[PDB]
Amino acid sequence: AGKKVLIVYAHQEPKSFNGSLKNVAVDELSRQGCTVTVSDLYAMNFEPRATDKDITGTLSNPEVFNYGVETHEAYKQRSLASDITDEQKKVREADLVIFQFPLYWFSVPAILKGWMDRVLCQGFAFDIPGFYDSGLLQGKLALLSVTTGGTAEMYTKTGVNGDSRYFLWPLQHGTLHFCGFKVLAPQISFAPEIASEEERKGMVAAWSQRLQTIWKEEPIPCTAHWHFGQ
Amino acid sequence: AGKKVLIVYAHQEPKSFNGSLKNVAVDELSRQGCTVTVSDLYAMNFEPRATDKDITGTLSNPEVFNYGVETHEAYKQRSLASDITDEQKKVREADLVIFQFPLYWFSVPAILKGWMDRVLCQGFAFDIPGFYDSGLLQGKLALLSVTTGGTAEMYTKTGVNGDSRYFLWPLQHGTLHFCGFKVLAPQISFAPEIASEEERKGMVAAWSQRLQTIWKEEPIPCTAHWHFGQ
Ligand SMILES: Cc1cc2nc3c(=O)[nH]c(=O)nc-3n(C[C@H](O)[C@H](O)[C@H](O)COP(=O)(O)OP(=O)(O)OC[C@H]3O[C@@H](n4cnc5c(N)ncnc54)[C@H](O)[C@@H]3O)c2cc1C
Ligand SMILES: Cc1cc2nc3c(=O)[nH]c(=O)nc-3n(C[C@H](O)[C@H](O)[C@H](O)COP(=O)(O)OP(=O)(O)OC[C@H]3O[C@@H](n4cnc5c(N)ncnc54)[C@H](O)[C@@H]3O)c2cc1C
Ligand SMILES: CN(C)c1nc2c(Br)c(Br)c(Br)c(Br)c2[nH]1
Ligand SMILES: CN(C)c1nc2c(Br)c(Br)c(Br)c(Br)c2[nH]1
Ligand SMILES: [Zn+2]
Ligand SMILES: [Zn+2]
Repeated sequence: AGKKVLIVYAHQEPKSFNGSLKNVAVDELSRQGCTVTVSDLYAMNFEPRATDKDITGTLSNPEVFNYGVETHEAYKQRSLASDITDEQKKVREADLVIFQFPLYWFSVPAILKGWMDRVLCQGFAFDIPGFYDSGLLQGKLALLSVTTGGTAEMYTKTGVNGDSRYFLWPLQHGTLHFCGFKVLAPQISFAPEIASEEERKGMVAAWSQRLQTIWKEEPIPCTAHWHFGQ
Repeated sequence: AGKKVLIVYAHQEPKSFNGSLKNVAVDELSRQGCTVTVSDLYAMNFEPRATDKDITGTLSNPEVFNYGVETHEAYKQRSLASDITDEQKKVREADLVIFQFPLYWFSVPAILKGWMDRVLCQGFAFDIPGFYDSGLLQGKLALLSVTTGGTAEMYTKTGVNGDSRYFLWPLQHGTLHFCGFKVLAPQISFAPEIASEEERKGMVAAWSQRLQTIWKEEPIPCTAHWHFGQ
């Protein structure tokens, strides 16, 4: 009772399959009585580039620009750009962060990569200490809901693309785990464009139905063994 | 027949360790008599977002925007935004493409992700069919020159980050190999921020040194086994 969800959504088209997955997430979580917020990156024209614009006022060292340093200091000094801080407030308040995106080059689209780069700064998402199991967003759940062009068969250990778990590593382990998230099993909706309409509805319904019991879920063991082992 | 090299460079600060590695590449490849071009993405204010601004002509379906479909058709029609085709010309003429970047979240900075997303469109970099070993950039070489915050020890199988090769998969296999590139072994310069002055210049000289014999190298076998063992 009282769970808060942030959906970070990265697709250009409301009528897309990604749009539909985001919308049933909103519908079903709202129905449950959850607090729901959506960051529609393309609609926000979210800035992906890590630049000195991300620090307002006076730079900690305006002769040699070091993004990591400058943003760490700016966070501690409440001097980050407001597009970034707006996102951090949403994340701070959320118990669950769902990312909804089409797979671009075995990864997130650049606009969402930019969100990760700029929003998850040191002092906010991680520090020394406080990473992996002890990262600063510990307590929070994160979940990747990804759509692919490639079929499930292509994403097997012997398929052309390798196991889908292989490309999850930088996202689930290198990013989410690192910051302290417990990582819920990814939702992977394989090749909607190729699948039939029965199959497509089946995937949307799978997602809607999964959302019904999302708060009862055990998070994966976010390990090398999980991603690459047998 | 002499060689042409494109360096796609992604760092905000000319005096950075990445800047030094980039300039050493230019110096040494130039010294050899190679033709050298550098895409300095931050200096170019390179657009990372995949949006409908990337097509200028009549859309194939203006009611439901599909980025992949519209960019493929626009490539064939020659109605892609000019910043995209400017990059394509550089890649088309290159024998070797070197990517110089700091590791951001086990991956490329978003501005460089955007270059991959927007530049390597269907029809130019791959076709269906016409991918992986049949990719359209076959005959070309690619090399990732990466700098990390993490130490080499952290990037081992039993280290907290897992092996360094693990995070290369989406880039080397999912992107470069997919487009037909043969992939030269990565240059990873670990933890320059932690390093001593000597170790720093030693990492820069090691890269310069490698480049002296780059045209003698064979590519890696860009397979699951190379990346993950088993
Ligand atoms: C730059 C780029 C890089 C890419 N790299 C990769 C890669 O590395 N690997 C890979 O596998 N793929 C890759 N892709 C392909 C991409 O992942 C897929 O095209 C994308 O995931 C498809 O999702 P979508 O939301 O755009 O589908 P859509 O085309 O928008 O939807 C598919 C169909 O489902 C229909 N639909 C929508 N809503 C519903 C609903 N509620 N119920 C039933 N049907 C519905 C739509 O109308 C549509 O006809 C890449 C694509 C691009 C553009
Ligand atoms: C958003 C973000 C996400 C990140 N995610 C990760 C991650 O997932 N994993 C990870 O391991 N790291 C990560 N990092 C860390 C990042 O990879 C490192 O900070 C970066 O790789 C260091 O490279 P640099 O060029 O900025 O180093 P610099 O700070 O520019 O270089 C270090 C030192 O080298 C000196 N130097 C420059 N040129 C020379 C020279 N020619 N000779 C000697 N010394 C020289 C510089 O003056 C400086 O003092 C992340 C950083 C950011 C900002
Ligand atoms: C639009 N569409 C059907 C589409 N675009 C794709 C791109 Br770009 C890549 Br890269 C891959 Br891999 C696949 Br599969 C794609 N499918
Ligand atoms: C600036 N600096 C030294 C720095 N910034 C880092 C970031 Br951001 C991440 Br995420 C990681 Br992981 C490491 Br290691 C980093 N080291
Ligand atoms: Zn993990
Ligand atoms: Zn490969």
